Amino acid sequence: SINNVNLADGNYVVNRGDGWILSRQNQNLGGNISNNGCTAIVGDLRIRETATPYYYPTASFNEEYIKNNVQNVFANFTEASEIPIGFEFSKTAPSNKSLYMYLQYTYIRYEIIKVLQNTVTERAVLYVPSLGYVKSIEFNSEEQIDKNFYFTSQDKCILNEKFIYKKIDD
Amino acid sequence: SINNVNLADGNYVVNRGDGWILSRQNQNLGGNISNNGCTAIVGDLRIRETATPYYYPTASFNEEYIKNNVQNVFANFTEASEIPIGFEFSKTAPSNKSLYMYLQYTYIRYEIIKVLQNTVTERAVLYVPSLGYVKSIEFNSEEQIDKNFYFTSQDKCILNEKFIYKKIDD
Amino acid sequence: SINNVNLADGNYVVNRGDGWILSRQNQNLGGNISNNGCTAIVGDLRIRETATPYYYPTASFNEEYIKNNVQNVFANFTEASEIPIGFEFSKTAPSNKSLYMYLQYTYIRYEIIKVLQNTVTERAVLYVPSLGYVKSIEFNSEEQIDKNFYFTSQDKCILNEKFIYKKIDD
Amino acid sequence: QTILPYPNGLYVINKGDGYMRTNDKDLIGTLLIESSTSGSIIQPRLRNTTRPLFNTSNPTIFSQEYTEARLNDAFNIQLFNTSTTLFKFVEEAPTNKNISMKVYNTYEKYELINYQNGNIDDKAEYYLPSLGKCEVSDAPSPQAPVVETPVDQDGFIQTGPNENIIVGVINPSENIEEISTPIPDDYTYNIPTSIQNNACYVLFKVNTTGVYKITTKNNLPPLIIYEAIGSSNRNMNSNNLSNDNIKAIKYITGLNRSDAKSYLIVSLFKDKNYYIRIPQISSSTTSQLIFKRELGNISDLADSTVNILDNLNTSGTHYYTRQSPDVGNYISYQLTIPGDFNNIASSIFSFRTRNNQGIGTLYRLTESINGYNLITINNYSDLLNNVEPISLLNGATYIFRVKVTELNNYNIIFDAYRNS
Amino acid sequence: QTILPYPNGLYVINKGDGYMRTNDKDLIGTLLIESSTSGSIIQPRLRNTTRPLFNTSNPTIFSQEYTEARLNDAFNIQLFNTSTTLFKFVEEAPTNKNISMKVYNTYEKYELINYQNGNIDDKAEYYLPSLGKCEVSDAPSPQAPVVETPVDQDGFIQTGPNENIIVGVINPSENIEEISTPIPDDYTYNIPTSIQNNACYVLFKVNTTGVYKITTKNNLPPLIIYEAIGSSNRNMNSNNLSNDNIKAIKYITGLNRSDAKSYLIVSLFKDKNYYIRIPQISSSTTSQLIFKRELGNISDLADSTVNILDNLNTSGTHYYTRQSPDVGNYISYQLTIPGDFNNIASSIFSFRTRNNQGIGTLYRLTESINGYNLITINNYSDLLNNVEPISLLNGATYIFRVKVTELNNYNIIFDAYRNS
Amino acid sequence: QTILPYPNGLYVINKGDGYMRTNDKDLIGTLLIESSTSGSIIQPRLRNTTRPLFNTSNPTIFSQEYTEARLNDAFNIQLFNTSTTLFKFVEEAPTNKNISMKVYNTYEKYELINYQNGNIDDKAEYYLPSLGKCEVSDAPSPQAPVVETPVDQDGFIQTGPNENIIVGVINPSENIEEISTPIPDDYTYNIPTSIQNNACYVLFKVNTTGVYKITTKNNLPPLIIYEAIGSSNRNMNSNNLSNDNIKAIKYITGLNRSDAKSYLIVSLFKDKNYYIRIPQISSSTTSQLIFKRELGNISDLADSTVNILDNLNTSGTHYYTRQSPDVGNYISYQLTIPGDFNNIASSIFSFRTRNNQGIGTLYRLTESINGYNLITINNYSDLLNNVEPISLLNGATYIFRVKVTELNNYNIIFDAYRNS
Ligand SMILES: CC(=O)N[C@@H]1[C@@H](O)[C@H](O[C@@H]2O[C@H](CO)[C@H](O)[C@H](O[C@]3(C(=O)O)C[C@H](O)[C@@H](NC(C)=O)[C@H]([C@H](O)[C@H](O)CO)O3)[C@H]2O)[C@@H](CO)O[C@H]1O
Ligand SMILES: CC(=O)N[C@@H]1[C@@H](O)[C@H](O[C@@H]2O[C@H](CO)[C@H](O)[C@H](O[C@]3(C(=O)O)C[C@H](O)[C@@H](NC(C)=O)[C@H]([C@H](O)[C@H](O)CO)O3)[C@H]2O)[C@@H](CO)O[C@H]1O
Ligand SMILES: CC(=O)N[C@@H]1[C@@H](O)[C@H](O[C@@H]2O[C@H](CO)[C@H](O)[C@H](O[C@]3(C(=O)O)C[C@H](O)[C@@H](NC(C)=O)[C@H]([C@H](O)[C@H](O)CO)O3)[C@H]2O)[C@@H](CO)O[C@H]1O
Repeated sequence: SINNVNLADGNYVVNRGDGWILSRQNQNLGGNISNNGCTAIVGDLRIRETATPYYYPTASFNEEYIKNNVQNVFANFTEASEIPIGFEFSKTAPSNKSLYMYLQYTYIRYEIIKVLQNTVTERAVLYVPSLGYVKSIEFNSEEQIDKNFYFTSQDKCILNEKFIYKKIDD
Repeated sequence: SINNVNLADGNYVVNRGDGWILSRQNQNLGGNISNNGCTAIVGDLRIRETATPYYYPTASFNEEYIKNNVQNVFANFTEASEIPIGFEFSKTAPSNKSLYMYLQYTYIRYEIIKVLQNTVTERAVLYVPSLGYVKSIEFNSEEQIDKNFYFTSQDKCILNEKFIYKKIDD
Repeated sequence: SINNVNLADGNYVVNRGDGWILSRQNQNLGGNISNNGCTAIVGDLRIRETATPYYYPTASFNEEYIKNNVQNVFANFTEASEIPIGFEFSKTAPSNKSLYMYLQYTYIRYEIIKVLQNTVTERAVLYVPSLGYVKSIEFNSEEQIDKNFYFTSQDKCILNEKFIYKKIDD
Repeated sequence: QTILPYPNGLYVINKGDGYMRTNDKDLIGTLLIESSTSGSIIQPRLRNTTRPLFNTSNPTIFSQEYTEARLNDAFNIQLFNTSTTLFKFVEEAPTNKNISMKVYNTYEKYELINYQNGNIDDKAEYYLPSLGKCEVSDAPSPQAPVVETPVDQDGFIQTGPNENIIVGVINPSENIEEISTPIPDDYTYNIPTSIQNNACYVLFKVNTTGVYKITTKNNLPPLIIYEAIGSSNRNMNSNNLSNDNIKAIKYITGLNRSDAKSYLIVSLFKDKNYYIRIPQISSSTTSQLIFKRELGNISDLADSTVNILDNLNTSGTHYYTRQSPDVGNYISYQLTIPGDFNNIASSIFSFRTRNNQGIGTLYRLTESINGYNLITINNYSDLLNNVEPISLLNGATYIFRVKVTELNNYNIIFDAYRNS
Repeated sequence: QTILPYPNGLYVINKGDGYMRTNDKDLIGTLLIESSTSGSIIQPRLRNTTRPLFNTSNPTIFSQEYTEARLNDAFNIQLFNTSTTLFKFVEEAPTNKNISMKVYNTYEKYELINYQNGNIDDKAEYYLPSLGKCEVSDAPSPQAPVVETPVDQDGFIQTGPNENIIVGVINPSENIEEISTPIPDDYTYNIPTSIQNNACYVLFKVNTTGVYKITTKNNLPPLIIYEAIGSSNRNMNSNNLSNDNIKAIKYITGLNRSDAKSYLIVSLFKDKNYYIRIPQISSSTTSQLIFKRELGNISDLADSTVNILDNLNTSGTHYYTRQSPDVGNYISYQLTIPGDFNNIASSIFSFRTRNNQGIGTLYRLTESINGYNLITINNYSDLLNNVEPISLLNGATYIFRVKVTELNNYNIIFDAYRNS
Repeated sequence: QTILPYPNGLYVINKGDGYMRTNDKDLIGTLLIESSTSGSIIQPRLRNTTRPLFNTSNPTIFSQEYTEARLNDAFNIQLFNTSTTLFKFVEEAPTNKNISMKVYNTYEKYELINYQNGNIDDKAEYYLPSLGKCEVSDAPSPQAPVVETPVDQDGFIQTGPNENIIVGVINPSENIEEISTPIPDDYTYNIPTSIQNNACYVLFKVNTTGVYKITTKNNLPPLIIYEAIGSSNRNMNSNNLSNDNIKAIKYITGLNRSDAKSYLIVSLFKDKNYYIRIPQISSSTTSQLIFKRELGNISDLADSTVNILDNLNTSGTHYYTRQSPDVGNYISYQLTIPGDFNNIASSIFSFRTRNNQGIGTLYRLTESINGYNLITINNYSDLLNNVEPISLLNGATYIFRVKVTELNNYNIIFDAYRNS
């Protein structure tokens, strides 16, 4: 399953990759509607004030342990957070149809795992605010939409998941 | 004429429509010049500080009466005014010619009318700052220009005029 | 040479033209890298705070003498400096190649010359911050680059040099 | 106005995007874009303020702050009246004509309801500020004749694509209990005395993925089970249940009806967290919660409330009113035929339903030292009109599974008609 | 240096956009845009400050603040030294060459003048900060030989399209009187004693659209009438004149010359507001303003000053110097032939003009209980060279209408040459 | 790890742009751009703060502030930890696929080194914040199998184009002397007593462009000359040297070796400023700096250190180790043949080099009342393997010029082999 790793016994810090979207937060930022060849644009600014990290600590790994161990091997998100970064998406609505696009934040998934016998015994999780992602759909008041378009029930990555590790010491 | 309405006797609040430009204010914001295939862009921000309403009260209808009655049926421009909104226009100058475009604010015309015998007896007028409109013209130091291009002597609507009413009570 | 002018004896203020880049400051602002058809954009804001003038006074012509005499005939850069102005450049990287562009400030070269016998005896120089200029180059980790692309050893003008004068009085 | 196949409690319904008020009350502006020109309207967030719209049927309890709290439990919305999210529209007019560009502010409509026994007793509507709507069309003629038109009725119209996403939230007035250790194959939980004062939820996770039978030692009161949405694949501890205070719950199966003697059979995955809602036990005798992993095709009932049928030793109709599962879902009934057991002794039965239509499956429940086992006796492609009788061995136990195919009413009526 | 066919007073002239100073004093910067690259220069208004340029011939009266006040009366300009209006230029260079992009700040030139008897006695120039100018061209060669060039003369050059829009403003030093009630078919206004100290304006509106005769009871002093620009279709009250304090005025017709005995015939629309400027009446005898709606083809004189000719009972030339109307506009003359009336008795006349050219129309004024009536006696396609005589019935009254076709001089000279 | 053909001192090396840390430590973010959609990542400088990276081998002396000061002397960089320069990337995805857009922060790597006798004794690396890097590619599959991959080693990788620009700076611990007046054809400078305590630089300019011989009156110590980069065509005064405090210096020619008895022959332009570095003269006897403009083909040695060879009156090898010029540059040797002068009397010689390869030119130095004059005796296209002997007139003086064609070692060894 998801706990079978081919690593010696110990504690590791893993970069699960950029591109993670969180469960059911799909439409928290709102959606945009346009039509007849109009171009629609949505963007943001992950200013430290807004974009805040999501911690999921365990007994062996508390918030601090997770942070320091992540910012030590990978991008120091605490420093980076002081410098505003923007991103936008644009799409042109079809000639005689309506377009709907909604935006949501993406994240980098970091994990702190306790390995024992090539199996994960404990797992802490951190989601560091990254940028954003938009989903579009053409429509009319007549179309029924697959509700999975609007809702994500389990955290997932819109890119390819990763597993870049480094055994923790001390 | 302009005072013949097919409405029962009473006081009404009317939405004359968006797209109104005011008399002789044509070039108050200035104009832009470009040439040889260059793209020219002009825009603004109707920040409450600038974009201010134009009231034309009568005896039966004072400023307050006009405002409250308008913001009650139609868009509450007093609240909206706290949130900055921008708009821009762009146009590409011709290959070997000069382009001139000037900008001016557009408005929504609201009216408070006193009807009696299918005729307007009294009429109050409100112009709520909307967005903007630009006029272009190609030229050279040799061309004479129709002066109506630069000057509007009577308030008018660049879109189709409207007449959306609601009888006032009390 | 560069000191032979066809002017009567006296002191003149000369506009050597816009478009001057300074010696070895080529990459002070940094460079930008992109690839595979991506569009790259770099810009700035010569806000008074940053963009500061470069004075090269002589005995006969001190800083003040240079400024007042320049702002008297040509653009008053001291006033203009209070109003922020921006500029940008964009370029699309080639389909399967890398693009590198770096930005540097441009200037207007002003001179205060002492003429005697159709020859410059003394010369003061002022560089007023103008806008900016970008240089691009396509590349790969294999290409060797002409180092003159990265370094300018002697002040020069990227446009055509000028010589617009006016004899100073008093 | 349709049926809501859910248990009593609180639900937050995302009713869609693109909502705006009538009479252009949300019109930002209109641009007249002349031919060979481009126009643009922008919400640059030079100010992060936004103005949410709120409407409630009970200001005391369902206050705006309360509703916002629910919305947070359901979708985890952080910002309600601020935004740093920009939206802009750009349109170029053709060379032949003029274009009209209208832009409106919009809202996502979130509905908060207190759902009780197929009824909504409380309700609030929260309009979350959205990212606008832009309408472009051929510019109207400045000469177009003006038509006196009366203002529309005050209200909202939906502009975005059809959407109706239901999310249940933990009832904030009912406490949460927690079984710290991942439950093994067998487990008994003693229901705290607090249960005498109000219902509670019991948060837990199973150590081993599989099917489970869950119930109170007397099959009363009925239990309801939920999944903690998004709980899977986050923090984990083999020897301990990591909490995420996830208040968003997905109804699996269960009922509220008082006399629904029953037990649950559901498929549970170890990487997820679940909630069992135990109703208020108004008694001084300690109740229990028994968990048991089941091996075998008892899993055929996977995610279903097995209702034990009583008062069978009579003739004729035997109705059982229960909250109907949603189309596609199950609801089961267990029958121990009146009389003693000797193969030959039988009784004639005719299974039927009355409100909702569905597909039936009759199983013969059997025992083994390897757990249970179901033997398919027959299948029914029409329960609402079934007349086919079946003879069942007296003293034997059968389980009838119903898959709802048509949700006409809140309750599904099961009729175990006895012919002899 | 051309003729200004307007009455004495203040005028604000929009002389066009694109004005900038010489020697690149308004150059923002130049971008060298290499091939296959795009360049852009922006005025983002990160600071709203702008720097207007001012120039006056009389700092005491025509101060900058005063001039700004006039500009406000004329075009209603609100902001003089601030702007939130952005302007940006974008240019892509071709694949084959390099482009040079120059951007300059610009100004709209507003001219304020005190116009007195065909002469400008005071003048100020206000340069309103505009939205720039951008020049793109093939990038010059870095090797292009440098040419010693002397700086140009200090000053302004016009870069925008040709424009010259004249707008008159109420003289701020002359008070405004107001006839509150819409004037009916007949109305007499008593000129307040303040008229002894300086000219005044009388603001009013007619209850019924039509042609009107307006004058002082002795056809002296001459009157001038204006239209309040933009006054139509705003606030209105059938029983009252709604004011808009509109100080922008459009000259209809009227004269300043002291001895121009006359009355006005103009077309007035009820939805508009008008201003009649009454000159300073240096006398202790109360003057009056008589209004009378006219029915009939007297409207042929629509918008015209009807000058009553005196000292006709002589022979030869009879010159009358008056301020010339603009090309396309009218100016009339009324003649009551010397002698008593008996059809047969006549006198020979030759109508002619001297400074400006025009088209003449001779009318025979007649009376009826249904108002007046004009009978066309003859038309003239050349007044500056007319020699054709005409015999007019003595004791009868004729009106000669002149339509200016050529404005060569400030004054138009009318000659009612008497042959007998 | 290659040879650095430069004299002792400080150098700032721009090692290129596009530097970033491993393990995505500089990753700003990734956008998944769906087909027919455009994505963009922006550094808008809403905050001007930037974070430079620093690394030194000697924190005491080569502190960050010190290194920054050097970088300022070399490239005149003003802002080290702030920027108002924006960078943005835009990419549209095709209609057929999805694009992945990754953006990273980057740095320009500036290397500060204390170079002593072909060795780096101190070193610091300053990573100046740059304008980013953007990688676009086909979006990876969300299903792509995850591969356990160990983190890379902590460090930097170069992403930009190859670059290595060396710039020398005035050693800040060695004082600067200045010859105020443009030196005429002949000039002698008395070296201040400060020279006893440490080396100094003498800033000057020549009044007339041409070739010059520069040296100490005993051809000891050796001198080094530099050009003040960017000093040409700025402020100027015919009667005075205008200073620009330019600390960026371009090595022309010269050596550090203690016993390199010599003088310099270089081409100097009046519009430029130069620096002569005089080593520390540990003596109480005042030294001098003699300047002399040379007319004639002595200019053939243009920009070269002429090393005077000693101890020639022996047989066999005569090695002379000197710091090697860079490929393409010169280094000369002067020979006065042992013995008295009478045309016929000669000695056989074989010129050769040992570490680096080059092209040799043998000149016969002659005197005239019109200056010097060189007569080419022979040329050598291979010095590292030359065996061809040459007979030189005893008591005569010859100059051998070497043009380096191959830089294999820090030092170039010259061998004036005597055959007889
Ligand atoms: C004011 C008040 O307390 N309300 C009562 C109300 O409870 C009562 O309703 C009946 O309540 C009994 C439980 O005591 C049953 O629930 C009855 O419903 C049925 C059903 O539809 O399921 C009737 C059915 O006939 C029964 N089936 C059999 C085989 O007997 C089932 C069955 O007992 C249960 O489902 C348990 O398995 O119950 C329900 O009508 C009404 C009486 O109508 O009176 C109110 O005052
Ligand atoms: C210092 C001073 O006061 N100025 C006088 C100046 O007024 C005067 O000019 C003459 O003034 C009389 C009015 O009193 C007329 O306006 C004269 O002009 C004419 C005209 O051109 O219109 C002359 C013409 O011959 C007259 N026509 C006839 C038929 O008589 C008309 C006519 O009277 C009026 O138009 C009224 O209908 O007036 C004008 O020259 C001069 C004398 O030249 O002296 C100054 O000192
Ligand atoms: C601890 C200490 O003081 N160091 C000495 C070290 O100086 C010395 O090295 C020798 O030093 C002499 C100078 O006194 C020369 O520089 C020697 O180098 C050569 C050279 O390679 O150029 C040797 C060569 O044979 C010489 N050529 C001739 C024709 O004699 C030249 C020549 O004298 C100079 O170039 C001047 O023109 O010098 C160098 O080896 C060593 C002894 O090996 O001892 C250390 O302790």
